[PDB]
Amino acid sequence: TTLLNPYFGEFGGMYVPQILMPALNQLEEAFVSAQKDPEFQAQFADLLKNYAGRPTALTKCQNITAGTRTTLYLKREDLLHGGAHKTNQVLGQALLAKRMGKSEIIAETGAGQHGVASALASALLGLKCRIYMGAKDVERQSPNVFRMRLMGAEVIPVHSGSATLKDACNEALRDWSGSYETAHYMLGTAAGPHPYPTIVREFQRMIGEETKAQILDKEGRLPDAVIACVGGGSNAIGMFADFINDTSVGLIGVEPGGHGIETGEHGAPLKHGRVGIYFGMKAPMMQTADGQIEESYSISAGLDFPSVGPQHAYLNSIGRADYVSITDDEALEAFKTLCRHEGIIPALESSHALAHALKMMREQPEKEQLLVVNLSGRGDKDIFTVHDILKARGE
Amino acid sequence: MERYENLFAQLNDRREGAFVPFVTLGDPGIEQSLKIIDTLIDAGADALELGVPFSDPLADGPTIQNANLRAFAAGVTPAQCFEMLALIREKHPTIPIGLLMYANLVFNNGIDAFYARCEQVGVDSVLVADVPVEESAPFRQAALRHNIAPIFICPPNADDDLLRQVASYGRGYTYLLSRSGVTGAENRGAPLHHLIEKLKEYHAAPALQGFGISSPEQVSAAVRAGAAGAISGSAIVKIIEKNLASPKQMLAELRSFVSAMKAASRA
Ligand SMILES: O=P(O)(O)OCCNS(=O)(=O)c1ccc(OC(F)(F)F)cc1
Ligand SMILES: *Cc1c(COP(=O)(O)O)cnc(C)c1O
Ligand SMILES: [Cl-]
Ligand SMILES: [Cl-]
Ligand SMILES: [Cl-]
Ligand SMILES: [Cl-]
Ligand SMILES: [Cl-]
Ligand SMILES: [Cl-]
Ligand SMILES: [Cl-]
Ligand SMILES: [Cl-]
Ligand SMILES: [Cs+]
Ligand SMILES: [Cs+]
Ligand SMILES: [Cs+]
Ligand SMILES: [Cs+]
Ligand SMILES: [Cs+]
Ligand SMILES: [Cs+]
Repeated sequence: TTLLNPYFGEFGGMYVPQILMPALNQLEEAFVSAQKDPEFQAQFADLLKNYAGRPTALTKCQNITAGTRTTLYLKREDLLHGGAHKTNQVLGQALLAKRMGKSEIIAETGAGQHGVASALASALLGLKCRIYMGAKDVERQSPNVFRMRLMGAEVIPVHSGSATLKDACNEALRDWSGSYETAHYMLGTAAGPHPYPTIVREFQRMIGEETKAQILDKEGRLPDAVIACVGGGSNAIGMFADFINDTSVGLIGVEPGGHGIETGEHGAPLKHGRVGIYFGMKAPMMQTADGQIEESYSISAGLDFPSVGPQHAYLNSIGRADYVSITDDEALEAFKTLCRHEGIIPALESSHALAHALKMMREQPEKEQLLVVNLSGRGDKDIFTVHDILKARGE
Repeated sequence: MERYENLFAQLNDRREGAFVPFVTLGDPGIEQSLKIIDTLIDAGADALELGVPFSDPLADGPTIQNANLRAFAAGVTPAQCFEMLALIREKHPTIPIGLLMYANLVFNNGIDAFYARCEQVGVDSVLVADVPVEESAPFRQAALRHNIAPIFICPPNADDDLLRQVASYGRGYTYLLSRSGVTGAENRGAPLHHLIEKLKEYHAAPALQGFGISSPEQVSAAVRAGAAGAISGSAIVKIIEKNLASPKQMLAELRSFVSAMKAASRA
């Protein structure tokens, strides 16, 4: 029995060991209560405004679109405290943990942004934070690991399975399966067992709500389409949510195409994977023919969650949202383009969304279109990656 | 078939508990795993719980995480596991064989087809570790269509509604969890006689206590509390891990251990 529907069509559910069901029911009840609680909402809004810096800018990018009939705005989640949209929902979940009387936080991280976001929220709000991270990710994300430690978090390498994000996801759930009475599991995307896909959407939906108000103010209408990259789905669902009922507004999710869909080295489960059951949910995922979970490949480490949130799979199934892919090379060009023509260094994750918008413009340059790209983060973290690619290809 | 029903009736006639080891199929390779399993049986195992190697065993502690990894290192696939299971059943006609699965391996090629393959090879039960009662319907329905017992987990904190659900839905045995957390011999768990009594009142499948069982005294205690028997996994797998370099010594130590554990179950 649950208060809310755990499914989006056929997708979603609560595929956890029986021992964890009371933790999910507790979290759901606490969420439902918090959403009706004006004091909770006020506290959340206060942190978002005065600590994280909301509302974020909506920037019109004129240089990039000059000579076409595309008008392109970027929603500047890159300007949020921490440098990515992840900060919004970790503040909300930290408040839910406190509402439930918990003083400890568990989190998984891959590339490290969720770990950092969890560590910062936990530092601010007096929670003891422990973060699981695949050992291969630990080795390759020394900056983010150091940030987490500076913020007082315990970072625990995970050596099991593939020693990457999915293995950290497992380890977090193993811990919670014994510690849920005192610890909250601060899941990092709009995926996993109910109620997480719902909670994360609701704690990211200010992106789309702001975008809608900002576009109406500047343009006097709704956008033709809003475009967002899709790793696990949090930034995209946060942009999309407030527009779902605006049937004229296109919702475009961009999965990583890696070296190319046809190579198999990609991270695009929604369009090119197979539905399975893993990480507490029924959803498209990257898996072998016999059902072992595989890795999502992208130049962008932040787009390596090997599945996708169930609400995206549902919105695709009914044709409300459309999902596309962008390759490493396309993302890299978009990254370079934004730096050179707008003076904004985008995260390589976000660069996938921008690349698709640039394609929409370039393919049909005399099509009138008002587009918003969710610029989910800044790309300072990516400059070494990009430097290394440009040098290796001899640019 | 009725392999668990027959086993528990026979054990009852002897005022005897069941001892049930867990191992990972194909750990540390197919041939040695087959010999391990024959040893467990010869040494006194009443039933088996057998794991299919899975990439993401999120209810398992490090001991069994490592067992899965060793089987993967040996190239073990679900298909090869089903080959193993057919051969185990062809050697041993009455011993109940239960699988420990994760949901993706069951759903992968279709839930019905998975349980049909279990029936074909002579498996008696399936426990899907990441499927709670709330999600169980297609799994338990397919199990029963194929004469497979769906095994439900009873947490040590189960309320009356859950006990009634597990009692009604389950067959074969009811898995009585010792404690919260994940598999492992390090953490000893369960104070379960209250649940045991309620499950009996609700005509549940007989209870087997599992998680943290690593010593004879715990087997004795489980039966004394009214359970039909006990499951031990990590303690068995630790003997495999410790003795990888000497397959002969591995089998000798497995035999000794299982003999002692089974002795604890006797009246
Ligand atoms: O002796 P231990 O502590 O290793 O326990 C061994 C148990 N092996 S098993 O196949 O029964 C088993 C039973 C249930 C499990 O998870 C679940 F409860 F969530 F379903 C996992 C393994
Ligand atoms: C984490 C991250 C993503 C991908 O995660 P989603 O849950 O899909 O949003 C995208 N962009 C940035 C900058 C990120 O930090
Ligand atoms: Cl509901
Ligand atoms: Cl459903
Ligand atoms: Cl105006
Ligand atoms: Cl449109
Ligand atoms: Cl540099
Ligand atoms: Cl049976
Ligand atoms: Cl037999
Ligand atoms: Cl199969
Ligand atoms: Cs601002
Ligand atoms: Cs323009
Ligand atoms: Cs994805
Ligand atoms: Cs399927
Ligand atoms: Cs029953
Ligand atoms: Cs005894």
